[PDB]
Amino acid sequence: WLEGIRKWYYNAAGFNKLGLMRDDTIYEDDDVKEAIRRLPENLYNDRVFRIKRALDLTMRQQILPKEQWTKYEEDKFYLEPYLKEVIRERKEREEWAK
Amino acid sequence: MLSRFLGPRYRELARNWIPTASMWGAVGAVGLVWATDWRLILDWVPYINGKF
Amino acid sequence: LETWNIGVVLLFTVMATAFMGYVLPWGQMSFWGATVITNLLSAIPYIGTDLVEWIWGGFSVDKATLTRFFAFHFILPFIITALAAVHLLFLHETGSNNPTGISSDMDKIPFHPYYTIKDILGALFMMLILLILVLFSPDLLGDPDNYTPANPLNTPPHIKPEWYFLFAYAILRSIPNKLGGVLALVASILILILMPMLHTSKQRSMMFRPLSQCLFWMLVADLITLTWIGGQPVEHPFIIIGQLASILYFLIILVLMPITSIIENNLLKW
Amino acid sequence: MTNIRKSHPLMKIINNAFIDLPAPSNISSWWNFGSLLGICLILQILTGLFLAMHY
Amino acid sequence: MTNIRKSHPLMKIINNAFIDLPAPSNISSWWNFGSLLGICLILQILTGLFLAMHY
Amino acid sequence: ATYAQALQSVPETQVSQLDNGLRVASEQSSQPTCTVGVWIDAGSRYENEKNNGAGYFVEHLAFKGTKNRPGSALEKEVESMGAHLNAYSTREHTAYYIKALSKDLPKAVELLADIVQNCSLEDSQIEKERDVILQELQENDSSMRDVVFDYLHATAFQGTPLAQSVEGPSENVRKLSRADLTEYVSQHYKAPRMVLAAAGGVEHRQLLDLAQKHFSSLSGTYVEDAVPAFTPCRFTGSEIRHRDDALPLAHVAIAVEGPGWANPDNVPLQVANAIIGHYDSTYGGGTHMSSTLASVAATRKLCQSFQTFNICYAETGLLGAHFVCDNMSIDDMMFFLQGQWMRLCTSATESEVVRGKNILRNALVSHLDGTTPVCEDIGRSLLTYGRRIPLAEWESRIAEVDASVVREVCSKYFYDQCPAVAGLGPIEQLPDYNRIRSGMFWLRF
Amino acid sequence: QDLEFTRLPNGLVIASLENYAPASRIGLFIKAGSRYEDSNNLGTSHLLRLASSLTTKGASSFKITRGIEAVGGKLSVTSTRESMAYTVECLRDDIEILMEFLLNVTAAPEFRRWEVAALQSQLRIDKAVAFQNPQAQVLENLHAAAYRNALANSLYCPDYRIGKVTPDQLHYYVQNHFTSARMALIGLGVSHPVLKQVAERFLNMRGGLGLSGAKAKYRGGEIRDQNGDSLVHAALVAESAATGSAEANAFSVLQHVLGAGPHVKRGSNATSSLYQAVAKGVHQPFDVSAFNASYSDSGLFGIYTISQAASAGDVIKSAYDQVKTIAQGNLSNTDVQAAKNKLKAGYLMSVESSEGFLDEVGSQALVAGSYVQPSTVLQQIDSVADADVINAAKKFVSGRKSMAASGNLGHTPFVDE
Amino acid sequence: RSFLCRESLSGQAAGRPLVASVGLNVPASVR
Amino acid sequence: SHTDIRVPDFSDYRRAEVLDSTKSSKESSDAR
Ligand code: HEM
Ligand code: HEM
Ligand code: HEM
Repeated sequence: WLEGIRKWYYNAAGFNKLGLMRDDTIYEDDDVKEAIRRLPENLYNDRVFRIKRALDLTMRQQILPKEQWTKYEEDKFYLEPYLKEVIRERKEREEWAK
Repeated sequence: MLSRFLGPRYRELARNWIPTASMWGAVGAVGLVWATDWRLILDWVPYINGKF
Repeated sequence: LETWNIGVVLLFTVMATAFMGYVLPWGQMSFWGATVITNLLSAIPYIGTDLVEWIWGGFSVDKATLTRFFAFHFILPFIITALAAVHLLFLHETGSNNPTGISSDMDKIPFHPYYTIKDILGALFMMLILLILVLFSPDLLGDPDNYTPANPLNTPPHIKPEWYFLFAYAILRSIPNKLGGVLALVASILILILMPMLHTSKQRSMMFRPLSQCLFWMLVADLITLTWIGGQPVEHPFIIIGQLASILYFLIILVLMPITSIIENNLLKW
Repeated sequence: MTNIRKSHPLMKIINNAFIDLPAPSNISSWWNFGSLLGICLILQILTGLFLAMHY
Repeated sequence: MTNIRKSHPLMKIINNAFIDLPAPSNISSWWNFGSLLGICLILQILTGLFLAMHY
Repeated sequence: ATYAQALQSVPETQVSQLDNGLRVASEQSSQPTCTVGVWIDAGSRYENEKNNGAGYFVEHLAFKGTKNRPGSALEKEVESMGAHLNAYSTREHTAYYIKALSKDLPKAVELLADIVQNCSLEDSQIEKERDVILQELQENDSSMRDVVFDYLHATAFQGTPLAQSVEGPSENVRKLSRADLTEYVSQHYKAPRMVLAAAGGVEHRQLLDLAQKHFSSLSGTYVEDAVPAFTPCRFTGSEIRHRDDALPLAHVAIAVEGPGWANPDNVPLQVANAIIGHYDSTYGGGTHMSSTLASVAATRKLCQSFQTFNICYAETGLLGAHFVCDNMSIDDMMFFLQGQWMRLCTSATESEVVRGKNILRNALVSHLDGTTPVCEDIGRSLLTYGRRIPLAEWESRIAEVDASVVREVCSKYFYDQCPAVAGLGPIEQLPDYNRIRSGMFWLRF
Repeated sequence: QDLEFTRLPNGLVIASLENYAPASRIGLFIKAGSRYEDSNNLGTSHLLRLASSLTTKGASSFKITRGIEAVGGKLSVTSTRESMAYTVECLRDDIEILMEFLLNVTAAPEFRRWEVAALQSQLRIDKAVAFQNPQAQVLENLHAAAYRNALANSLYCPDYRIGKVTPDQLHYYVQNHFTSARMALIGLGVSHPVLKQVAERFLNMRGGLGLSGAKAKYRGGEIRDQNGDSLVHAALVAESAATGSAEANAFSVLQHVLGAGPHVKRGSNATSSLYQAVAKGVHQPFDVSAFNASYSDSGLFGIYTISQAASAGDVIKSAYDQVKTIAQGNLSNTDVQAAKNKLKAGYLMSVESSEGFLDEVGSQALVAGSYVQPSTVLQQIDSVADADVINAAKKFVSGRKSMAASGNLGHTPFVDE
Repeated sequence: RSFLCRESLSGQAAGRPLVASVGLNVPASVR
Repeated sequence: SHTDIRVPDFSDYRRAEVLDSTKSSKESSDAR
């Protein structure tokens, strides 16, 4: 069944080992700048830490111990509600452009 | 390069710039045959052809 | 984007420079490879024939070709330097990309104390391998037939370009059609320009893409296979292996990677 | 008084180029091949010259 | 959103060096030689290459 | 009741003409108030260098005194019924109008007759009036918008009477005399160039019969023979720059030779102008306004008050924009604003043309709200056009113009035409006239 | 073809007049302004007025702006100290569309955090633009120095709240000051049925009356300002009366008895008693005018003066002496008749413009709740007697004063003198 | 704006309470 | 004042077509 495959993929993805949550690995395109800028202060402040710490592990090229890994059930989709709104606004602008 | 660029305003803009772009291509073609001294065109031309 | 396009231009011009430089020593391999590679340009319709003598400077690779190849091989690397300066100029406006892909503007460190010594170490380590190459086995990378005065009366038994060109020679000999061969030669390199468009994965970094990682390493093995096939003469079973490798390379760069990225995003709620 | 490194035109360009450029800390070894390229190019610029004077 | 003349990083230097460069209003012809040098150099580069073509 | 039916209702502008030449024109709908005024056709256009500024002085002294009403007694009457008497003097027209209750219409027309016919022009009031204008000249000097438009007219219509300011140079106002003003009144305040107007609770028969028994004394002849004719003006595309770094902002105005009053090209061009639109830093639309230049300006906080204009005189006009930005924005804005015009000259879209038509319709309809704007429209239209254009005709002309028409008219008036730029203040990034003329054509086209 | 009031069960008086005009104007008037602001949410009303295009529940900011611009409409949010008036006017066969656009921005807003944070900067811009005219500062300081609370609150956000007006304050203000009972929907040129349809369709969202404000008390302060501009804008007022009473009409008549303003451009205000009384005396550029400000629960009658810095001490004195003359019966019936004519003309002429008529109907609906014809207003004005004016003048004279001044205040007399 | 004569001052003296107003495509105004 | 200033006469430099103050430059704009 699907959820097992998504389990396996999340385990093999890597960002769980680095403490990175799923919405931290987004490639920052033009809309994601606005998405991040739209985040509340607390979420922004936790995201910058998570990213900085992950970069620390990567520069040391190590990983967090098994205990402090982001579980699949504990991966909040904090950025997605703002990202979908930004996408909808962009698509509305494109429709008005026609 | 997707459905964004497909729309009535974009089609109309295409129509607006078709004469200019097409005769820009004509400019390019004339410049090319001139620079290359392309006989296979220049022979059919008037007075110019007397060069050969 | 701009850095990538400039890099593609650098690749083109540096490969032309190296081809010409390898023509310079005027060995049998040099002359015959030059003849074959320039004669490839005859495939272009109408005006393809005329370019061949223009580049040749005569009716065959001869005095004028060697002298002009020396002149162009002298000038071009300065063009490479200029384009590299523009490459760095374009890179600076966005900064380097970390392995994680995500923006690292909260973790940037100064270049002078840390990376100057790192690149010193890297350059010295590279010089290590280079000095093993030059000092112990200098002609390890190069056909011995090059150490023979070029003679336009005896084709060498074994004909190849340099080790860094055999990979493209493989696709060249894969396509039976000459014009198709030249177009494949151009496309094998130019396909790097399509790569920024084909990227569909929501992640810009390949650290977190296992399936795409296997695809990438399959592509690397494909390139090495193309090189080895280019080394071997065109006989059974090298011919079919070359065809399959060419098709597989194009198929990976154009189709497998984007489809894998799409199913990838589907697998991760985006 | 101003620091010559960040005030002189050439020194300013070099400083922004490869002195105080903000670079990521987790840059792996694979980025070194950037500089190495130029280094070989420099060497390639150099040795070829010394070849060009006996060719 | 912004003029490409003053937006493109490569176009920045060219625009600030030859297009929107503030120059004195009463510059005589004696300054034109500054261009005449540079242009001339290009011919020396352009011609000198072709001499190197057959030499 | 849709738009068309409401346009049809449009109470009519019945126009008459008494023998001496004065043409009355009223518009009665329901209102208990009224706005009755005359619209003598005069201004800086009909003024030579020696007497430039006489019209402003005459309008100043109009309400001061009359032969019938001795002095401020006229003001006492006007305030007795609560009327708001007012007067404006443009470069072409000078008008006096009284805003008052309809019941007091008989008195208002009598007051207008006294002011416009039996004006004392007394010398002492001239001396006292002299100081007011001089101070008014300094106030207008501080009017950092007005001086820019005066610079525009001076640098565009050079030599011609149109370049002359309305108030006049601050040397004619210090050398004028009763003689000079009396010639101005005699040579300009004549019945043929006079449009008695009213709007509100004003029966057209009432206005006619009042005009016959109050204004018939106006003459139509012109002294011996001297008739001030029309001097056509020339649009000399030029540049004037009053660099004054102390001023905070940098008003700039750029215009090309637009059409005259009679030319139908006003209707398309206005739509095109409505495309560029107007913006102020306190608008609130922000980066969402449909006008591209407004969206750019709000996004990058470029300007503060850019707005287009269509100043249109009898035979020629000014068509362009006036923008107020800081010192380091002008070079950018002259790029964008011009970059907009060429777009209209090359790639105007019916999608935005519909928006422009709607904006023009709303502007025309809303401007004609209230008795005083209606009276202004009547007085101005009977002179500029010769008839009050009904809103239905405006609707027809707006319906005719489309994307092709807008493109054609913009190409005919905007493309490759030498501008008439005029700066003020810390204008230094303001591109040189060569650059501005360079932007007037697009190399893609 | 006539005005038609209608009070739905949840208040929300609905008015409409089919004038058959080419354009129709729909305006929603809300009994919510600065007076209803508290000590902690100061500036919320100004931000709300500046927030008329923010993303609503059913229409994103881009959609609202683009639609209103494409149909060519104007969305004004004209605000007073006790009322806020949204207004959109467009062609007849468009209003429906913008009707929705009016309602979503008044009863179902979202106040997204990013949009409010970005708009916070616009408060400074609006305050700076509106404070260029000295009268704005003087009037705001007058309300601050006259009313203890409520009405004292400025229409503009104080500088200490620029950037700290959280969207939660906006939501609380809307929920407690935009309920159906305290609003009135007026439409000029629209038919009553469709107005009722949209009203009961959406404006029924917030029922009830809402958090009531507190009655303003009269302190009597003398908030002064030495800002340095050459002209000295001074204003001396006192508690006049609440609007909607014989006292209010008498004070309004007294305003025109003393002086209302210019009537003839390039005139001298000969009829105006204040201007002529000061003219004898100060032989310098100056201006004076009676000032009447009638509010829902109170009012302010006084004198506004703009004069040269040194001469100000005379003006505020001389003008005041003039009112003293009217106090002890020095007023003729002819002046009363002239003031009555001026007031009737001013009223009938404010309603000349369609927008002015809309504002009149909105004020009548919000305060009284029952529109009355202009003729009856003229009857009320005429009903004022001379003794009532004489109160009115006594009440102004023998009442606690409130002064506000701005400029070089070296010679400005103090409220005690 | 400069205001330095008896005339230009006339009308500047406000006689009614301040009313502010902003719009969507119109500038801010006061009265 | 702004009224006092004026554009100095340029009649020495003008082209032949645009030299009179009554004609309109639109007629000869195409020619020039
Ligand atoms: C002439 C040879 C070249 C030189 C001297 C050169 C120089 C450099 C240098 C010094 C860097 C920074 C170090 C690094 O990130 O690796 C760099 C980055 C880069 N180069 Fe090149 N380069 C060359 C060829 C290429 C080629 C062929 C491409 C690909 C088409 C390319 C694309 C890039 C990219 C994409 C980056 C950014 C790397 C990152 O952000 O991580 N370059 N180049
Ligand atoms: C872009 C960097 C360069 C590359 C990749 C390059 C590559 C080559 C190669 C592969 C050869 C053939 C060597 C052989 O077969 O023995 C060669 C020869 C030569 N190159 Fe270069 N070269 C470069 C730069 C230069 C420069 C800048 C010069 C001139 C200063 C130069 C001058 C020569 C000469 C004279 C030869 C002939 C000598 C010989 O082949 O042994 N090269 N080059
Ligand atoms: C700085 C600019 C240059 C100057 C001032 C210069 C000057 C000269 C001069 C005076 C000669 C002698 C010509 C004769 O006696 O007939 C010469 C010859 C030559 N130059 Fe240059 N040159 C320049 C640039 C170049 C460049 C860039 C190249 C190579 C690309 C080049 C290649 C040659 C060659 C091959 C010759 C020998 C053929 C001949 O004698 O003309 N030159 N150069």
